[PDB]
Amino acid sequence: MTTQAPTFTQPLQSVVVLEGSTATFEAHISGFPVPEVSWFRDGQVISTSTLPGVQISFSDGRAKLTIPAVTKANSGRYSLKATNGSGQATSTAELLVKAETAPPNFVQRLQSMTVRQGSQVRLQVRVTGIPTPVVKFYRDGAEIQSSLDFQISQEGDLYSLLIAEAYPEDSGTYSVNATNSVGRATSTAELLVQG
Repeated sequence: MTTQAPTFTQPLQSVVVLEGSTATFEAHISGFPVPEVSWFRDGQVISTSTLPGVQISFSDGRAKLTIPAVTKANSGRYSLKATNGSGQATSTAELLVKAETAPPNFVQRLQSMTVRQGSQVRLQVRVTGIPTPVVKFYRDGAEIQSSLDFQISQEGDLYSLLIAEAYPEDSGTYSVNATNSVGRATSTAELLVQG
């Protein structure tokens, strides 16, 4: 129960949290008298006003800072100052907020099919990915340009290559390629038109 400068028995930890999830900075501080605790983020003092919804507690030498819904703006370098009459102790980490992403995933893949001549062929895929993938069609390896009766259309995550009337020359290997900043996915199918 004698005077002792503040010290960090448990310092802060640099954390990578996904946006939308909760984040928590905690630290165990010892020093008599019980030090005063202040939180900081990039030079600005942290309170309920600076960062809304934040929760700060100090119980039994355990200081904790909790952000319920972390956003991209909540990132930066966080510091923790402990102060009494005998000295000052400061621990610092930083919060890294990565936006939620997802590699391209073919919910519905291309299906190889054999049809008669003059029939209507519909090649269809449902692609998911964050950020929204760049979906490109390919015929025998070459990129397909949206022709008139060889049309490529999109509705949300659904992509369709509609052939009005299929002919034997339309036979080949059709493939769709979806790429974004986190991955690449491909689907491939063979089409055969008989006459």
